[PDB]
Amino acid sequence: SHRKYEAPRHGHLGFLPRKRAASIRARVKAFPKDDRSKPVALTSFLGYKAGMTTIVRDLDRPGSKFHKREVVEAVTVVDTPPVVVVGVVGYVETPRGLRSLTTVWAEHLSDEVKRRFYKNWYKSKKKAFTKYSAKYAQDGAGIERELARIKKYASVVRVLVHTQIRKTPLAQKKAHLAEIQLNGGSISEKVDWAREHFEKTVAVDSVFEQNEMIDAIAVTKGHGFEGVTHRWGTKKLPRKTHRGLRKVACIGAWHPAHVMWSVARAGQRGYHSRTSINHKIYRVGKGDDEANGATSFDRTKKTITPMGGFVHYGEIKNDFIMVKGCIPGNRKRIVTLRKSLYTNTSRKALEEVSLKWIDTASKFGKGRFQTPAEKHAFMGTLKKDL
Amino acid sequence: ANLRTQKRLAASVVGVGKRKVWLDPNETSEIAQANSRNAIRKLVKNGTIVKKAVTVHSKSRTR
Amino acid sequence: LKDVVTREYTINLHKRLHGVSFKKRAPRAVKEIKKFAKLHMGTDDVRLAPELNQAIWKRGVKGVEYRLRLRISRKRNEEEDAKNPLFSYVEPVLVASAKGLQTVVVEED
Amino acid sequence: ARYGATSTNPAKSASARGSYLRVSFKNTRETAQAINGWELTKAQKYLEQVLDHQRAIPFRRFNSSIGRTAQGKEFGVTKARWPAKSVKFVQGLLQNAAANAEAKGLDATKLYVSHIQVNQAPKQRRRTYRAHGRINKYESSPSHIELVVTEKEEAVAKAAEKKVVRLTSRQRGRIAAQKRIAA
RNA sequence: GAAAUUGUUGAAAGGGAAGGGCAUUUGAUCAGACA
RNA sequence: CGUGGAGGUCAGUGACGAAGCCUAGACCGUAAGGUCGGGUCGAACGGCCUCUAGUGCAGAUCUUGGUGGUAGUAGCAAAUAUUCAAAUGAGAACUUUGAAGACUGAAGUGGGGAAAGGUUCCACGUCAACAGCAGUUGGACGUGGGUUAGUCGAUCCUAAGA
RNA sequence: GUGAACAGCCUCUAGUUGAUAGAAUAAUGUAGAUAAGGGAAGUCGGCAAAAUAGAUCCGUAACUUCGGGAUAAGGAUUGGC
Ligand SMILES: [Mg+2]
Ligand SMILES: [Mg+2]
Ligand SMILES: [Mg+2]
Ligand SMILES: [Mg+2]
Ligand SMILES: [Mg+2]
Ligand SMILES: [Mg+2]
Ligand SMILES: [Mg+2]
Ligand SMILES: [Mg+2]
Ligand SMILES: [Mg+2]
Ligand SMILES: [Mg+2]
Ligand SMILES: [Mg+2]
Ligand SMILES: [Mg+2]
Ligand SMILES: [Mg+2]
Ligand SMILES: [Mg+2]
Ligand SMILES: [Mg+2]
Ligand SMILES: [Mg+2]
Ligand SMILES: [Mg+2]
Ligand SMILES: [Mg+2]
Ligand SMILES: [Mg+2]
Ligand SMILES: [Mg+2]
Ligand SMILES: [Mg+2]
Ligand SMILES: [Mg+2]
Ligand SMILES: [Mg+2]
Ligand SMILES: [Mg+2]
Ligand SMILES: [Mg+2]
Ligand SMILES: [Mg+2]
Ligand SMILES: [Mg+2]
Ligand SMILES: [Mg+2]
Ligand SMILES: [Mg+2]
Ligand SMILES: [Mg+2]
Ligand SMILES: [Mg+2]
Ligand SMILES: [Mg+2]
Ligand SMILES: [Mg+2]
Ligand SMILES: [Mg+2]
Ligand SMILES: [Mg+2]
Ligand SMILES: [Mg+2]
Ligand SMILES: [Mg+2]
Ligand SMILES: [Mg+2]
Ligand SMILES: [Mg+2]
Ligand SMILES: [Mg+2]
Ligand SMILES: [Mg+2]
Ligand SMILES: [Mg+2]
Ligand SMILES: [Mg+2]
Ligand SMILES: [Mg+2]
Ligand SMILES: [Mg+2]
Ligand SMILES: [Mg+2]
Ligand SMILES: [Mg+2]
Ligand SMILES: [Mg+2]
Ligand SMILES: [Mg+2]
Ligand SMILES: [Mg+2]
Ligand SMILES: [Mg+2]
Ligand SMILES: [Mg+2]
Ligand SMILES: [Mg+2]
Ligand SMILES: [Mg+2]
Ligand SMILES: [Mg+2]
Ligand SMILES: [Mg+2]
Ligand SMILES: [Mg+2]
Ligand SMILES: [Mg+2]
Ligand SMILES: [Mg+2]
Ligand SMILES: [Mg+2]
Ligand SMILES: [Mg+2]
Ligand SMILES: [Mg+2]
Ligand SMILES: [Mg+2]
Ligand SMILES: [Mg+2]
Ligand SMILES: [Mg+2]
Ligand SMILES: [Mg+2]
Ligand SMILES: [Mg+2]
Ligand SMILES: [Mg+2]
Ligand SMILES: [Mg+2]
Ligand SMILES: [Mg+2]
Ligand SMILES: [Mg+2]
Ligand SMILES: [Mg+2]
Repeated sequence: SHRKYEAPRHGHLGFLPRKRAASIRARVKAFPKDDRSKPVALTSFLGYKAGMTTIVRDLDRPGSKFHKREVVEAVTVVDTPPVVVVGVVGYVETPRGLRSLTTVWAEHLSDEVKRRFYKNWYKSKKKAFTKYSAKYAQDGAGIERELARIKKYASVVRVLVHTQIRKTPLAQKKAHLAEIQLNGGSISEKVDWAREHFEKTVAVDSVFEQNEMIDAIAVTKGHGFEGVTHRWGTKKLPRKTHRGLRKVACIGAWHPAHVMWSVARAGQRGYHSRTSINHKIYRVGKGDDEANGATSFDRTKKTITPMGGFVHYGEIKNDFIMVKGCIPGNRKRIVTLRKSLYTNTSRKALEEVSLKWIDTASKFGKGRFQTPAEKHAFMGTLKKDL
Repeated sequence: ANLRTQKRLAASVVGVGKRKVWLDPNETSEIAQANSRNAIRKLVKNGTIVKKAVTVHSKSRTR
Repeated sequence: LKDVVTREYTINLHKRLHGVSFKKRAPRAVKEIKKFAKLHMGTDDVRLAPELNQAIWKRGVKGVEYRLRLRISRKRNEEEDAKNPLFSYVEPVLVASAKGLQTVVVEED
Repeated sequence: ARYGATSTNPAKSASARGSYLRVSFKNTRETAQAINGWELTKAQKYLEQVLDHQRAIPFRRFNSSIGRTAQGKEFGVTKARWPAKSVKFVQGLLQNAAANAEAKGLDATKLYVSHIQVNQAPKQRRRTYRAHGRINKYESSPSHIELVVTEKEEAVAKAAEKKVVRLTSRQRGRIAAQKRIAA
């Protein structure tokens, strides 16, 4: 008859269907535009999300009432050991869109990837790639011509890398394998890069740097079957209502005589693909560096790992990426950090941060202490100890 | 094997509630033959069936 | 094959009973233990000593101790031949405190 | 006797029945079908595993609003169940068929279940009381069960017709020519 | 010892009903008539 | 055209198989229907002229009986609560005994009665049905046993009333 | 026993431990609870809920049929030894 009062609908029709994703590893739907004048480099990177903590830094933002004043900011830490290059895949343009014509693979593959190619490793004969590997024997003949073929054709080149999940506190042995588009040089320079890097290893610093705006592609946490109130942000029906009240009262007018695609309904919540953008890098840490979590201004030798270690994760003994604020996905989940699709000129983006302090107290309770040393200093000797 | 009867019989004979007649599980074959109050009386007299003590309700905290 | 062993374990009933409804806590503990026996001795046949029952229920349904010290004995079976030749008998061990002990073999004689 | 349609050497078969059994007709129908044509020895081990919840019985007709289980994958099915009482009656008749086979002197190694059919015994009536003073029927659906075990026999040889060939004047002349021409 | 309704066996069809009309292909099946 | 009975007739059919029933086999009729074969079956039945009527079903929220899809679905969620082991038994979550954990909490889930029921009491046997799982258990099933008065009641008396 | 108490709660004697069971703990429920800051803005309407409460002492208004209104209102106190 006409609402009565006007109000915005609940939730965003451009994130439908609200189904579980087809995979834990969210897909990269787009890579940065290519500029073949720059050197060849990855355009993204895998890691695992470790946890969060707090930061302190002076703000640089003329005209803001917090110009030149400290702010405290939340940040996430994603564990980021070097990635290892094991293949190259060459795509070609067609009136039906991008098609892959060949994949060339490294000759040796770590059991870490090989494991990915299996559903029952322990029982299996692990024959994966054992004939492929033999292709190298014959001087190189058939590998060169696939390489040759990628060069002759190919509108784009992506490289095949995987994670070193064993350098990670996780229990799940089976590594993550993925295509990252290469963006420097000529197509031919790209595959040269690719061949050169087989079995060899690549580091975040070769792909990201401080103060850069990056995006994160990941599968959202899971919540299983959710009713309408919390899944769509629908208003609780009144207390008096029969037949329950976390619902939608009217599921549609009489005509169309069909429930419509655009009304809220109970069903799965979370475990969605998301592509979240513009997360500034606050730290590019290095695994082989005590004072990881130390600062120009702090100075105390200590790493990012909180007392007792990241809750529900472990320790971080690898390079990491420290990103302002929060990111889709949970602790332990694979996560693609991606290069921005545009040069952002925001001033907010552009600002060059310098951490003055990284929180490092336990997250398993009300952390009172940054280090075991500080905690000894304050408590003195206890009944154990010396 | 079904000592229900002999237990009721036991309660009545001793003067106590069934909640307190003990029918000894290693003399079940002998107990089962005790159809009569005379045979339960003998079964009580020699310890095949015992009275089982009251549950104390001490008054010591009252006192 | 067979094997016939006795060892003494301490089972963490606390993390196994975490969350369980108050009127299932001592009942869960019976099942939980049984399950704990099979996992170690590989045996589907687990009998609990009546004393172990008492130990378990010593404080009523919802008051199970956080840690029991158990003795588990893999024994061979006799009579009307069962599905499996082996079975475990679980017993309480009179220890002052079930806190701080590690799993231990008991020499057979 | 007088079982359903069978197509089988009775000299090489044995058989068994239970009439009026108080098992669910629908559940034991699905479990009979789960066994139909099985090597006798394979089938027996199979029912044993059903009872152990290690494999399931696929429910293919009497199955709407049944649950789902990974144990239906091997049968290409998502709904499958574990009908204890059904399984035990069937293996009862099954074990009987075995005995009868031993009696006849049939090789127990070749036995497959070649016929297995359940259908509906007369229902048995009980009643339940419903709101507002009403009565409803509360009924059993018993089953008749019958099966036949047969010694499996290989081969079959050939032999049949010869197809009498009939062709016109113009048709046998071309033929006469095909030879007169070539080979 | 019918029908509704059911099990098994055999044969066939089945991209949001089924069933029906006129016509023919294909399969299966069968009467007659030749002398 | 078809049905139940009746008069006549065909010296009609039939235990060497009447009637009936089944049958994407045959044939006659525009059709109502009629005829055959085969299977099943078991004691009676049909053609023609004619007589007669309780004489033809898809319906009537028709009558009585039977049967489906619904569906192995709704459900079997009030009354705090169950556990270990032995014994018995083809079979034990559910029977018996032991142990333990609890409950009712003397305004009782204790110990008796009035009305009502009528054998349910008790013993031995025992599970086809019944006790909306089970069952070796039962207020079930089978077979037996059992209710003792000068003093307890009735009986006597009178009440409203009959 | 507590206590004003034949209340509630715990217990002795007696009697039960009967009420299909197993596994998980999605939505939505039924029944039981809690919520920062605000405080009826919700709603036909404070519906529901929350607040109050025992006892000892202090102290209690309009009005009145002089009996009341009145536990008016409003306060303090309360264990153990
Ligand atoms: Mg408008
Ligand atoms: Mg899928
Ligand atoms: Mg190719
Ligand atoms: Mg919720
Ligand atoms: Mg909202
Ligand atoms: Mg939200
Ligand atoms: Mg209402
Ligand atoms: Mg709503
Ligand atoms: Mg914390
Ligand atoms: Mg919980
Ligand atoms: Mg029959
Ligand atoms: Mg059906
Ligand atoms: Mg169905
Ligand atoms: Mg279902
Ligand atoms: Mg459905
Ligand atoms: Mg299916
Ligand atoms: Mg009812
Ligand atoms: Mg009624
Ligand atoms: Mg011819
Ligand atoms: Mg020619
Ligand atoms: Mg008959
Ligand atoms: Mg047609
Ligand atoms: Mg046609
Ligand atoms: Mg006529
Ligand atoms: Mg007539
Ligand atoms: Mg008549
Ligand atoms: Mg005939
Ligand atoms: Mg027909
Ligand atoms: Mg003819
Ligand atoms: Mg005939
Ligand atoms: Mg006769
Ligand atoms: Mg006439
Ligand atoms: Mg009439
Ligand atoms: Mg009509
Ligand atoms: Mg009709
Ligand atoms: Mg009709
Ligand atoms: Mg009509
Ligand atoms: Mg009708
Ligand atoms: Mg009816
Ligand atoms: Mg059923
Ligand atoms: Mg159900
Ligand atoms: Mg209900
Ligand atoms: Mg029970
Ligand atoms: Mg109590
Ligand atoms: Mg009381
Ligand atoms: Mg009772
Ligand atoms: Mg009495
Ligand atoms: Mg009575
Ligand atoms: Mg009795
Ligand atoms: Mg029975
Ligand atoms: Mg009854
Ligand atoms: Mg029953
Ligand atoms: Mg029964
Ligand atoms: Mg009797
Ligand atoms: Mg009698
Ligand atoms: Mg007198
Ligand atoms: Mg007298
Ligand atoms: Mg009683
Ligand atoms: Mg009930
Ligand atoms: Mg209850
Ligand atoms: Mg349940
Ligand atoms: Mg509040
Ligand atoms: Mg206020
Ligand atoms: Mg208002
Ligand atoms: Mg106000
Ligand atoms: Mg309003
Ligand atoms: Mg009003
Ligand atoms: Mg108003
Ligand atoms: Mg109210
Ligand atoms: Mg409050
Ligand atoms: Mg007043
Ligand atoms: Mg004081």
